[PDB]
Amino acid sequence: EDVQGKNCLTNFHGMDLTRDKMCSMVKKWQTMIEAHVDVKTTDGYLLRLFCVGFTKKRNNQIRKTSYAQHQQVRQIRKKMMEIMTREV
Amino acid sequence: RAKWRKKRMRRLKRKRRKMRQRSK
Amino acid sequence: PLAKDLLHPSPEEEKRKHKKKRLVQSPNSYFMDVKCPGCYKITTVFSHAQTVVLCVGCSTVLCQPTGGKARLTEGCSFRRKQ
Amino acid sequence: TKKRRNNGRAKKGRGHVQPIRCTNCARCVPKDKAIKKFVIRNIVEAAAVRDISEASVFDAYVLPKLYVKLHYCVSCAIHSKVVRNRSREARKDRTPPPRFR
Amino acid sequence: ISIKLQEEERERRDNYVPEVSALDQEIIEVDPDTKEMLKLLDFGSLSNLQVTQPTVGMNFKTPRG
Amino acid sequence: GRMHAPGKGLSQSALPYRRSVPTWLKLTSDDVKEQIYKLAKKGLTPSQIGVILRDSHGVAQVRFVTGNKILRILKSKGLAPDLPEDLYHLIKKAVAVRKHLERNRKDKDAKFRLILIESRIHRLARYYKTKRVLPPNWKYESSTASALV
RNA sequence: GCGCAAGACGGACCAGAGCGAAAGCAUUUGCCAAGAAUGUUUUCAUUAAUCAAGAACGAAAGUCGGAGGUUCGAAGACGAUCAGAUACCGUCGUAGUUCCGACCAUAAACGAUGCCGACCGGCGAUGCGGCGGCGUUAUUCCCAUGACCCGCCGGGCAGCUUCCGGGAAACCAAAGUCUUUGGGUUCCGGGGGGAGUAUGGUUGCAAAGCUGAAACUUAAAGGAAUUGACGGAAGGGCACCACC
RNA sequence: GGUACUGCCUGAUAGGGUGCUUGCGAGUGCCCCGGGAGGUCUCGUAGACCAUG
Ligand SMILES: [Zn+2]
Repeated sequence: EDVQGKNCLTNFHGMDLTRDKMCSMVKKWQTMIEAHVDVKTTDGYLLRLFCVGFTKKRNNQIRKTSYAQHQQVRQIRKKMMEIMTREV
Repeated sequence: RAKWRKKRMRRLKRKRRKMRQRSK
Repeated sequence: PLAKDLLHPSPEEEKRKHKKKRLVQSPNSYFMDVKCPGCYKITTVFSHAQTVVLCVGCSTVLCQPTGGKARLTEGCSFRRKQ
Repeated sequence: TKKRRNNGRAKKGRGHVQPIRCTNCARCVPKDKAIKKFVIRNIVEAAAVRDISEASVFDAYVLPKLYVKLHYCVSCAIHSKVVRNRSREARKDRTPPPRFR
Repeated sequence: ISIKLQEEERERRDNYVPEVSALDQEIIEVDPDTKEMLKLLDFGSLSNLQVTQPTVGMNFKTPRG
Repeated sequence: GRMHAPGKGLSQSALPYRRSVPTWLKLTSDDVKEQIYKLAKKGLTPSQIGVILRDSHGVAQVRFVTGNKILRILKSKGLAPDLPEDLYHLIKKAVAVRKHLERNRKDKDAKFRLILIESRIHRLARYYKTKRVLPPNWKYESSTASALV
């Protein structure tokens, strides 16, 4: 934003995950869950926050797949939304 | 081939529909 | 296999078979007698109970309805009748 | 004469599936039929690993991996030899090939 | 080839036995249910038995995938 | 299986063999009858009543207790619906579908389902004209449908 | 690299998984009405199965009006390849692809297998609801509830297996219960061509749709499987009359 | 009192994640302190993918 005479003042803009990590997470036998919120902070800054989550395979699990029913997914989604909204 | 002689048949039929008009 | 008494099934198996496919049609549900701890009153309740049942004076909610069975509120005792 | 019991596609109990674009071809094929091959490899390949490993500013820097989902129309696969035809009885076996030693 | 007497020599080699049978043990461990099936046969009084604790988790199966 | 649907299934009630009113039940036939009477005076259909009594008062089948099924008892005392309650229900449902289908015309599926419902109505009503529970000039009409319910 | 705009499209997750009468149907959130399965000691008391006439929906393309035009793109125009390419390849690019409102009613609309019902071998899987059951977890004890885990029951999509029996065979737990021939019903085929053409009728703005012959012609046309021979298919294999 | 172990992170020596030793697969070891010496830990090993007749 401001230049100090060979000093550059930098303010936060954005954040993201490395493509590699993103792909590394996604797999074929699990439900993926996503949500987002638009929140104004206390200083007025307006942020779109994205959230990604996954059904985890249980430790003794025999069944090949871990899938969440739609209502469960909606629930989790709602709670993510709630949480990060409250945080920011 | 079938599709094409069906098509050709519709061409011919349109042409016959032209050559014989209800005016004749 | 090739030998079975369709006449004398073992009671266990008959507990296993679907209610209509039994040698005689036997309802799988029973009338139960519910008692809330804080009161004396006894209440007759159907095993799988739709709606919601109440103890009159205490306004006690006995049970919530669910898909299969009504589920009683905690601490409330019950006895199958006969 | 019916060739496959499943008709080459995974479609059961549903009427129509979303069509997808071939990786190699651009030839339209339904997702069920499409031969899918997932590819997990390293961005830089075999020798340039040991090569670049030395030119790093970081210590114990692990090379990123490239992940690519591939769809091939039935033709292209048999061309690239990703899939090859087999005997009448041996066809019946849907157990994937032993890349696991 | 089957040579002869080599069926008799195998009758020699194959014939063997340790001083006591491996079937002889002062304590054999058995599951509660085995003891039940024995109790049906009125053998629930056998001396050599030791009832061993049943394993609490049930996993007998391979994790399909 | 189902008349208007593809599915074929088993979900139902199996009445026990003994028609004999069990021991613990403490209510008379008359008692039950009064209970039913006031419950009908609260605006309930025979099914509703049956359910209430089955749940709270431990009546397995009213029919075993009083010797008469519910609708006959009610119709005997003079309080009965003008049209049998199921026919009523179907009419009301069709009412709803109509009402929703006027705002959204692009809905194909609902139109389809409406037509199905109307068929069920016509079957039933035919059956009731033949059993003389309706005057046989009776006609279900799209316009006065909102009235009857 | 920073921003802006427009219209399309919802990747991966996505499966021999789900939902729908079938076409078909995947971003979030709410609103609106449906629906199967399940549960039920609720209610009506035969109201039911299949369907000429008649009606509802019906992919894509296509046609009329309107809006909109990013991508792709028939027509067209070039550039190439080619003996020749008005074709496969490539650059450009109209109608159309998109939304709204009226038509059209046809697909290899395919499980190439009408619908209702009864019976007939197993076996693991899965989806949905229910029932029961040690034990783990959501931190340490009590009940709920959820996640795994072990079964049972009823619907579903499927799978594997088998001298159930079929079948011309491929194959099929239905295509089984067929000369030991009869559970109910609708549609429908009669060698191949001629031809789904001619005509009349009928629907449509149009393209067409539905109904639909004959004269003549012809010993086969066809279906499964079997050995061959071939392939510009995939594999191996050999030879200094193949090479290194 | 007897008797075991003990990488890091979270939330217990439990539960849940995640590691290093040789590229891989085994072994082995990795809480704290003091002191002591002995040192290129051992055994295996495909890890190979850029027209006309
Ligand atoms: Zn291709």
